[PDB]
This record gives sequence, structure tokens and C-alpha cells, in this order.
Amino acid sequence: GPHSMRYFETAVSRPGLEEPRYISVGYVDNKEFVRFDSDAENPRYEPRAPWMEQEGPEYWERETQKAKGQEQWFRVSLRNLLGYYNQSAGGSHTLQQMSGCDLGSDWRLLRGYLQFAYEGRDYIALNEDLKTWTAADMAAQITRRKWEQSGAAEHYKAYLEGECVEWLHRYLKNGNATLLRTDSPKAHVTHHPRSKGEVTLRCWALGFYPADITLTWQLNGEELTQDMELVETRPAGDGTFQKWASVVVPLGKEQNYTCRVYHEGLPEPLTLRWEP
Amino acid sequence: MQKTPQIQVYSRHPPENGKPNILNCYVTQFHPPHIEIQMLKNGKKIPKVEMSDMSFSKDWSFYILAHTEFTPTETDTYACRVKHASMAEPKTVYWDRDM
Amino acid sequence: FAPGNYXAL
Repeated sequence: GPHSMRYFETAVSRPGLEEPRYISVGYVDNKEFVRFDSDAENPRYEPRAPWMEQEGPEYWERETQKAKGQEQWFRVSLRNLLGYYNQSAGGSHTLQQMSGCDLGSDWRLLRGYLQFAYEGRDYIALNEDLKTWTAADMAAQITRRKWEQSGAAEHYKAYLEGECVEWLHRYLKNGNATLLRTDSPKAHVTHHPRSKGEVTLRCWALGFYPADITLTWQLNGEELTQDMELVETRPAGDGTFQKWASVVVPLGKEQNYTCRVYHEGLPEPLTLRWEP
Repeated sequence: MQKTPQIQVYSRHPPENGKPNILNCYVTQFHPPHIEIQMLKNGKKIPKVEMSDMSFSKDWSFYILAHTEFTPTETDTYACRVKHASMAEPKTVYWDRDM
Repeated sequence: FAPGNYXAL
């Protein structure tokens, strides 16, 4: 629904190497458009969408410069974190960051995001007021006090309200040809044996974009989600995505059931039933 | 932490025998981000396997897509084998076309 | 346009 930008950043330390592995990935409307990786031949922010090619060389040197700053910031934080959690040297550890902003259909700031994780667990997050912080444990409380003192919240607030939103407009305008596209799901139903007098009906949705989609079964026209196996939406690898829902019904009474598929690319939802 | 990876193995297009296609291996919901994935045809490692760059989800967990060109037949088996530090030994998953 | 962090954890 709401347009969005995100920067997903990761730092991984490792035994032997003094420099940790840093990777930053940028998303516009959940579609990857830029990437930085420290282990690349010539580390810089690369375009990963065809519509980003039109940015000038000056744009890319600014972004690469910020990546270098973040590498240094992540390195220092990984070291502090190691001390906070009383961990031994020579190990391997992860520091993750999610930054970004949501826009309303009216094209302005809806919600701002800024949150960190350590070893894949929540560490600290900027609150929705963009003023206060939520620390997951005692380690993160030490970071909180330090950041409260320095006015770190204000800094990120100016980013999420300022440049995050301003630059999202430019990216949305430049690449609306590809971003606002919608490929409709081509759907069907398969029938498979499960046990004595019971059958698995599976509802397929294939070749759809964007990933947002809802599949539900129903009994006699009434929504049915009791014990519905619903798989994780997965990429086809050609731009589009795939998904299925399934339900276990009695043998002979399969006609009673129908699948329902909702997707923004359709003029109206698909209703399907397994036929011989 | 150590989160066990979830593995999905599926073809890009609806599968048909003798019809060139692409087999995906979508590993998700794992941590730490080091992982070893390899795809197999009749228990033999497939040489040309493309690997996407590694991302992570809104729940912090890492995911990756491995894929290779393949032509289904009735008899041939296809599989994805993953080693990850959260598992005692590598898990193999077999491509279920009938699914 | 990526962010620039200000104060380490």
C-alpha cells in the first residue's frame, strides 16, 4: 500500500581478519535497487535496478563515502558489543541495522524506522515518536543513556523526515515504469491423497507481482483457515513470486470447498475449485 | 543464537517432462549468515549453480536463492543439500513435482 | 540515499 524505502545493513566479524565483512542493501517498495559489499573487487555502491543507471558519478561517490563511515561505525560497535556481553576474542558475530521510511498515499512521511540487532536478536530501536529508544536488555540500556545524552534520536529523525522522504520521491519518479507494474497470479488447484478417507487440496498462485497476496480456503462460501498449511511466499527468480495454501478435507466432499485468491493486479478476486 | 534454515525446492515454471526449466532452492529463516548450499541431480553435484546475493528479512533472519537450469524427466531426482552450524548434519530436501 | 550513523553502540 504505502510506498517505502529501506537500507538493510549487516556487519559480520570473523577470526583472523581485522576488518569485518560489511554489506548494505537498499530497497525501494521492497525491490532491491542499490548494494554495497566490502569484499567486492572495488567496493562501492552499485546500481541493482536499471532505473538507477541515470544517477551521476557524484551521487555514487557520496554514497560510497557513507558506506566507508558505516564500516568504521559497525567495526567500533562490534567491539563494544563484544565487551558488553562479556564475550571472548577470536569469535564470529553479527550486527544488523534496518533504517527507512514509509509514505502515505498523499506522498509524505507516515512512519520512520531505525533499529539494531545483535546476533540476530533485538538490541535497540528508535521508537515511532522518533524521540525515544527501546532497549531489549541491560546492554542496550547502556547504549540508550549514551545516545539520550548525545541527542542521537534527533539526528536520525532529521534523516527519516528529511532526506529519506525527499530521495524516495526521486527514486519513485525515476523508476515508476517498473515499480508500479502488477503481474496477476495465474491460479489453479491440485488434489492429492493424504490418509484413509481424507484428501489434501492445494491452491496455487504463480507468477504474481508484488509479493503482497492473500490465499484462503472456504467451506460453503464461509472463510476457512482452521489447520490451513500456508507456505512462505517464495521468488520465482524472474521477478515474480509464488505461493500456496492447502487444507485437508474428507474424501467425496471436496466440491464443498473452494479457494480464494486476492491480489491487487486482479480486476476481481479468483474463486477456484478442484475439478476431475 | 542458531536458527535452523527453512528450505523450499521448486521449479520456476510449471513442470513438464523434456521441457527446459529452472530449479530453485530457497533457503530462509537462518542465522548465522554463513551457509553451504549445493544442488544435486541423481545424487551428483550440478556444476553450474547460480547463487543470489544474501539478504535478510524484517525478523533479522537471512535468506538466499540458489538456482540452476534443468530439464525434468519422469525418473530423474533433483535435490538441495544444505549445511548450517545450527544442524547436526547437512539436510537434503528432494524436489516434489507432484506437490 | 543511505543514512550516516552518529554517536557507536
